Amino acid sequence: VRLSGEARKQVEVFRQNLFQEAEEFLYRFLPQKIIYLNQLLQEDSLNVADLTSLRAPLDIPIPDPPHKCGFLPGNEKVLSLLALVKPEVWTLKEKCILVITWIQHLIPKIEDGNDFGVAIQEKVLERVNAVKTKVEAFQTTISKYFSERGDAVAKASKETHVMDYRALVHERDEAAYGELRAMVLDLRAFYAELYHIISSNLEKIVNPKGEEKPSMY
Amino acid sequence: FRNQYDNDVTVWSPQGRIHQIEYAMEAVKQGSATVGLKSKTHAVLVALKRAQSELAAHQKKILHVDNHIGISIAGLTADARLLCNFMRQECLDSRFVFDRPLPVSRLVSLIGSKTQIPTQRYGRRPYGVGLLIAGYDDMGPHIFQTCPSANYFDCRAMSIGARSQSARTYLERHMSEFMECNLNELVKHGLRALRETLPAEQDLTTKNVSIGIVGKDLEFTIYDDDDVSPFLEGLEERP
Amino acid sequence: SYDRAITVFSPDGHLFQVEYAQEAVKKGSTAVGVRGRDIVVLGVEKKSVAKLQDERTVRKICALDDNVCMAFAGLTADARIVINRARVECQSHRLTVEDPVTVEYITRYIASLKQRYTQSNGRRPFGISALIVGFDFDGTPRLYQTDPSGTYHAWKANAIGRGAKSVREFLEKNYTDEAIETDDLTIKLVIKALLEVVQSGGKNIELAVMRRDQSLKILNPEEIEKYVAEIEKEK
Amino acid sequence: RRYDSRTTIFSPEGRLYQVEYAMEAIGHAGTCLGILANDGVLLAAERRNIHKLLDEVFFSEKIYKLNEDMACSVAGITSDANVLTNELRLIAQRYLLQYQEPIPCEQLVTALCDIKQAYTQFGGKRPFGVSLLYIGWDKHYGFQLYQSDPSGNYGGWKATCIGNNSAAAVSMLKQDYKEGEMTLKSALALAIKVLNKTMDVSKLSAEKVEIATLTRENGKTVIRVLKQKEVEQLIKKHEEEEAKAEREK
Amino acid sequence: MFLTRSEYDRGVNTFSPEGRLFQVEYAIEAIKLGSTAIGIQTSEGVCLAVEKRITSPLMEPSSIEKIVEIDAHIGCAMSGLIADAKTLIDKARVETQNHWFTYNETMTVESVTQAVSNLALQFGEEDADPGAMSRPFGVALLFGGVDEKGPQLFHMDPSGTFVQCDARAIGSASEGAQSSLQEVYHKSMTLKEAIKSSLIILKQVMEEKLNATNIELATVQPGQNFHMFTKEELEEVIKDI
Amino acid sequence: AGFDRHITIFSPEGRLYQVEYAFKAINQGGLTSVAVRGKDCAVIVTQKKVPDKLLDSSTVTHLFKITENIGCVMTGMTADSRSQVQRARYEAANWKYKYGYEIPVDMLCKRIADISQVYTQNAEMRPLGCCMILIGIDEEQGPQVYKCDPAGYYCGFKATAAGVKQTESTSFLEKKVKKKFDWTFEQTVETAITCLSTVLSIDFKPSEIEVGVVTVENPKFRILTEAEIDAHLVALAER
Amino acid sequence: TGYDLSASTFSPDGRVFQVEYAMKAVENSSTAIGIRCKDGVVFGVEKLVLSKLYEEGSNKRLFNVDRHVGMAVAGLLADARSLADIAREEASNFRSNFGYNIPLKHLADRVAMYVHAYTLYSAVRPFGCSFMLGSYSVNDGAQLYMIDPSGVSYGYWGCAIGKARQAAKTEIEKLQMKEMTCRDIVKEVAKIIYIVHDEVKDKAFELELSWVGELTNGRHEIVPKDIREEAEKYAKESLK
Amino acid sequence: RGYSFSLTTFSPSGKLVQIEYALAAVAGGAPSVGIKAANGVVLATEKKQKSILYDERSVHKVEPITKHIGLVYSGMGPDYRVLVHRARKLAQQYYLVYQEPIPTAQLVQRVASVMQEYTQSGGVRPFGVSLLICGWNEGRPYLFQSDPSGAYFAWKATAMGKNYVNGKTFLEKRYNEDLELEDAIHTAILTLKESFEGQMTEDNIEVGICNEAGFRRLTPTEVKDYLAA
Repeated sequence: VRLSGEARKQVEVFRQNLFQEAEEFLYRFLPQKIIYLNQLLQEDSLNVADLTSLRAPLDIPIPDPPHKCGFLPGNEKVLSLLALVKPEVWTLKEKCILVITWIQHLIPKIEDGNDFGVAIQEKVLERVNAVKTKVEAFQTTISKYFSERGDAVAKASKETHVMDYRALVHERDEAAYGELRAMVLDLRAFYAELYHIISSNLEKIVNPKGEEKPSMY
Repeated sequence: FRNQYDNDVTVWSPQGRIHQIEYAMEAVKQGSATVGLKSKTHAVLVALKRAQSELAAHQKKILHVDNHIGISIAGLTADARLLCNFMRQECLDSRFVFDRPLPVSRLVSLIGSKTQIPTQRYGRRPYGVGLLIAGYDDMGPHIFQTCPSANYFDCRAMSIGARSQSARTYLERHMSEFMECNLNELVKHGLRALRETLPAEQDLTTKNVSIGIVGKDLEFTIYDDDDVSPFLEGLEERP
Repeated sequence: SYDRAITVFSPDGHLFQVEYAQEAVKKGSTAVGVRGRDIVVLGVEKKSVAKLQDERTVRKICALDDNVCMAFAGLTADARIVINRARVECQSHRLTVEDPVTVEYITRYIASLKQRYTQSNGRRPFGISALIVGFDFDGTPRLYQTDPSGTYHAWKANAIGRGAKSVREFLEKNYTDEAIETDDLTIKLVIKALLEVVQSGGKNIELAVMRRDQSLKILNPEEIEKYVAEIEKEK
Repeated sequence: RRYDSRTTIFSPEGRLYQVEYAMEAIGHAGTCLGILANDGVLLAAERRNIHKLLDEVFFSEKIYKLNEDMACSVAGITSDANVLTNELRLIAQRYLLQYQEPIPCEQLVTALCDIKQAYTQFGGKRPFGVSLLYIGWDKHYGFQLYQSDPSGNYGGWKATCIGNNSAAAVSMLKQDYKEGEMTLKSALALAIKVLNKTMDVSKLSAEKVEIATLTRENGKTVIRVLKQKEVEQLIKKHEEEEAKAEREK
Repeated sequence: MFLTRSEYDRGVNTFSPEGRLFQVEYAIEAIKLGSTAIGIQTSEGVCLAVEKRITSPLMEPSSIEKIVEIDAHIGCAMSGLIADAKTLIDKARVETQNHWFTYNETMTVESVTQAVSNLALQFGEEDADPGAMSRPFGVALLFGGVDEKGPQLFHMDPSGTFVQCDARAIGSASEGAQSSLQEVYHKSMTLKEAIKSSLIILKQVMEEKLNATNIELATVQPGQNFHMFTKEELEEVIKDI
Repeated sequence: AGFDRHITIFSPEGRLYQVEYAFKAINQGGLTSVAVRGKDCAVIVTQKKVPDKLLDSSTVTHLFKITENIGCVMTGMTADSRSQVQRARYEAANWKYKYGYEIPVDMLCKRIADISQVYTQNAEMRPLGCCMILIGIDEEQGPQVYKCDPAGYYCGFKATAAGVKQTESTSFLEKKVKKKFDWTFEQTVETAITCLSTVLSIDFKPSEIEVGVVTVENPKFRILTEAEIDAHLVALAER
Repeated sequence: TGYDLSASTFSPDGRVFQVEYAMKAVENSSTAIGIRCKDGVVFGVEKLVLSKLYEEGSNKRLFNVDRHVGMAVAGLLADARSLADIAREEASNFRSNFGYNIPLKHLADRVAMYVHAYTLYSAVRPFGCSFMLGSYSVNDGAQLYMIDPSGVSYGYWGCAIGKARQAAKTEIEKLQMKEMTCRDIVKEVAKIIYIVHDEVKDKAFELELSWVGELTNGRHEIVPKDIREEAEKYAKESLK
Repeated sequence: RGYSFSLTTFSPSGKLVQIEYALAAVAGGAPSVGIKAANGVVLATEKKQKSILYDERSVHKVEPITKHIGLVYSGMGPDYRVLVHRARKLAQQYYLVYQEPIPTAQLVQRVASVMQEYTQSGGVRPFGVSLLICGWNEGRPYLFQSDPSGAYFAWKATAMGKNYVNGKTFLEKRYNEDLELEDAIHTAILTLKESFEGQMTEDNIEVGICNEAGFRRLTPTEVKDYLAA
């Protein structure tokens, strides 16, 4: 199609920015994030052993057998750990988007054969899309935690006589802590798996069809 | 699905149909149309030639096997050339051995055998070309058609190729008069018949028509672009 | 789909198995050829000694006849077969026409053999590309290249095998009438070109020369050491 | 999808996977070893068949004599091995009939390797799933050791091992082998050492190995198989030496 | 809505539904990969031209031979697989010399084209000979020569069909080059005009700027034999344009 | 699976399922044949079923004469049966030509069976879906009964059956040999007919069965007439 | 199920289905019948006229495979013509070697074995033709044989092949051919063919008849047109 | 996968799996036992018959190739006979060429070469049978096995067929090199006695012996006498 010089410049600018950003990300940002998440899971807060340390008071007046509930705070430990985790999961989703776009722009013209390189590109795309779905699952469950805990404490205050709702609130907090530590572990693992697969197959990823043939034609 | 039973000629279908042979019979429909008709004293072949481009010459659709036999092809030119070589060698062998022109019926029988052998065996494809064979022998004028299936017929008139049903119906409704016609009347009838097959925009020309005539006194002759003008001029117009 | 048989064409008319054999050639060790005014030099990299292996058994450069030699990049066994067949054809041509083979004749024969193996299924293409060098009767230097497909082309200078793209870019830059002026300059050019893609200089290159009316000479490792030293010093 | 079938299709990236799969087969085979020395060349192999009810009727299960001046040891499929050895003997005797001189070692290896390449290239037949070592003396190049693979590619080695734990054998030989300093006795000791290292059995049985040596005596090559007493003495000497090296520490 | 099953294209000797025999059609598609070649037939002669498509400067330009001599009277220009082109050129040459041997005369361009076409037809494998390539010949040839009928230009394709053509273009830009041929060509044009027009069209289609190196040009005239324009003659004409 | 559908390939259990399917092909015919040996005679009986009245009853037969003193009964595909019969006749005549004496029944069975082996080992052809049972008199060994099967097994027998009711028939015959007293010619024929009639439940009439016999007194194989068959049948019913 | 793809294969239940699929081929064909009587054998074919353009006396399904025998075919006409060439070759070879006209039973056996060769091998398909053979010799008598695509061969007092086989067979069954003579049998053959012909599905047919017998001095020949017209008029009259 | 069906295709990990399947076909075959005594070698196998109707004299599982060689099989009966005819023919060719009885080692080499010849071509299947080839040459006994693969081995004693592993263990427990054949036949029938799943009788087994005299199939009366113990 006819392209203006400005149009060609804009497209080439996007292309070069994407290529250089992908190189910078995988070579520099990924190792940094791997060690950062590693030390973070090594942090003592993520390695809490006695879960009753995590459970926080719910000041619901227990009903005496025959007045009102004060402000019920969120679990400070869990919300602080969430404040740590949320930047990481959103960052990983952003970087996986970047990798997807980089590989897709590297996909060559459709052709009948020599499709092994594009097959490699498709396989690594399958993997990066898989981790993308996984991090989206992380992103929705973090909101599910807040909504579920709020509903639970509302139920406990409404029906004081039921203690199972109180046990449920504590259980939601504990399950949330377990999910969060598994989450940071998975985030580090996803960064590392991206690095490994891309580094291993970079030659076919960047140059799928390969070097020019002797041209029998 | 039934994608199976279509792969090779050697596979019968669950309803007793060899689909590759039928797919070969589709090949004749692809080619430009041809018409053949006979009188008591003559046999005629007429063809519609096609050109790849304006600059390119029109293809050869009528081929002479012998003085007493000639053919016109619809379908693959490769198979046409091969079968024509086989027929020419058979006629030459008959003239060398017996010093008589080969009977046209016997020649089409030989063509049928040679064509049949591919259909039954794995390997070579069916000959995906349909030929109209026209010749004069002691018995009289004859016209035959051969399908990509080795079956062959004897015809008062016949048309093969794309859009040939129109020519066939014209021939059938006008057939009775053909037998007593002059050669000019007969070639004119055949020309109108192939004119039925053409698109409405297209019309017969000196270029795209070839005519092949054989008779008791006339050896097989292909009247080319310049020579078809006597026969074409008589025709009036499209209806 | 269309890459499993040599005979079948693809949509858009690509025969892909021959392309795969041409790709197989790229795996092989590098080889380089250059035409000097009075010399043709053929240089090939050496993979590694392995310290328990005898170097004499492995030789990429070979002499088809007194006036023709080849080097190959690709499947070693296939190269051995092709070399033997070309040698017997050389002696048979001398037998038939009482004259020595021309370089274009022998490269035509080798190409025809490779073509014969491509055309028919039930046989795989020879996974080799070759660099044939010789001096014709007039004495002009000749360099030809062949590939699994069966096309042959004369080259002023060329490379085959791994790193062929890089070294040929270097050679497109470096090559000129000035460099071909001296035989030592031709040898130094090919040595520098192989140095462009090789782990170490003297140890990992095996080089040979053909002069106007002399047999093939594989340069001694000491001579190659002297030439790389001269090349190294000038930088 | 699948570019590994029919041995005649170059896969993308240009690899013949049938021959590679055949090369995989030799790794399962019993380890065979060959060492080159100044005075002689030896072949040593591990008799993988250690079933109690087997008879040692033959000259050797693994070692074969191809000619007066050379021998071979085989690792891979035994049937293809038998075929290849028969072809080798016929090739050598054909050369002797034509030229009335013994077949050169490299020429015989090259001929069989040409056969093995041919089986790769043409469609119907499988590649020979065999790798075998050749040892011989020729007037042109003296004592020589050669290795071949299913691909039809051969090379000359001072010392090499094929079969199971070949990498460990080669690693041990690399450090131990002294270029230009070996004698047949030292090479035999090295062979016992590397075989003991590679073979899973803690003690080399002296019925679980077969050793053969090729030497030139009185202007005629002699290919001899060390008898059970000789190899028993060798393993006893190696055990004593290794224990004394252990005892010092 | 996409139906891409094909499942019949693979393997010659298979008539697909509608009886199209797609391997040959794919072979006819194959010549579009080749360099563009162009032929013009005139009363003064027939000219042939082709773009060499030099990959690298180091490659010798003379070695690329996309126009060749079957005999003095006939020359050929080819686009498509160089190897099977060489095969068909060899067949043409041996058939011309066999005709000279047997009948002491020179073949017509139509007869030579038919001779090579018969070889091209053998992909069908009707013959039992082993030495015939199963695949169709992935090349198109342009046969130009002066015969008893004067200058003649014949086109040959992978199918083995052949036709006379006043002007034809084969190769990658045959589509569009043929339209340019159709507009420019008139039967009366002299060979000088034909050479200039063919080089104009080749300049249009060729990606690289036209130069004496990257084209090959030839002409066979009634008085002359097959002739290739040298570097100097090519320089003169490409300057004249 | 795919381990079937080609005779060459072995199953992972090494069974060659295709030949086992050829064994089923015998039972697909719906006919049974029985052979029982005697002290001085051997007999073969088999069902004769005429699907249409129009069929000439004389032409339809499963009893064939390989040579003057050997007779066979074929069970399975009619065409494969006739082909194997022709091959057996050729083998017998060729044996006589080469070696100067009539082929033994065992050697004829061995030749036919090893041919069936070459069929079950080579790829392109299929095992003939038929079973043969040969009866003859050998001077040294007396009467003989032998059977070929599609696999190449050719074992000799005291008595046997083939077809759909083979298991029932061999169960019946096994009891009769176990209570062995003797078999004269009449008792041999009666045992065969009773076995076939009992397993089928037919209660035959003379047209429904065809019997062939060999005897040391008259070594030539003969196919008994309907009258002789009815004579034997009436004797069975009377007692 | 890949069992039906090839004739080398067997079904798991012991059936070679390609042969049955080929047997289904003949049922596509228009009917043909042959009846044997004391004097000789009469053949008849319902040759459908596909187009007015086609010449009469074309697409003949009645062939003369030797002077004393004739052949009537149903199924693929190409395969049938080829089988007729094979039968003619067999008859000529028999005459050349053994010095006399081939017995019909032997000829049927040889062509049947040739047919049966094809069911075995994978490379080549079964024939798509079922054909009847008939001859009269003073020694052998009147003989009628039918060969299926399998290579099964049998002798029939009356026989039918093609689309309307079953109806034709019952009509033939109620005939008592054994006592009758050929000049009546031609009329009854015409009657049966006219009965089984379906006017709605099949536009028109031209009855094609032949016989062999003593009346010919043992030569198969096409019916004289007067006798054809008489039989056809009788068939139209009886049809009502 | 595709490796399973093809015979000229090395599977990944380098296995010719169709041959392994042929060996599985051998394993299903009836038990056969071979024991090499000092003065002889005994070959034994079960000849279990489906019914009394079978005539035992008609066919034999133990066959002589030559005067001094005989063999027994476990696997496919037809394949056994193809190769027994070929073995007899090879031995006679040796006698024509050299005018000496063929050595047992040479015969097993040749028949194994035949068996290997069959495996290479795709159009054919391997022989689904293995053999125990026994002989007496140069005043020495011999026992050999030849598998479908085309390989051969020399066994002091071994078993093939059903329960061959258990039979081999029983043999190595019971085997002594000093055994005379009078004892070795007893050991062989015991080795088979492990695996019949029926009451063995003179008919149900077939056994043969080789010695300085040559190979012979000892009669039903002889095997009855030996079975009496």
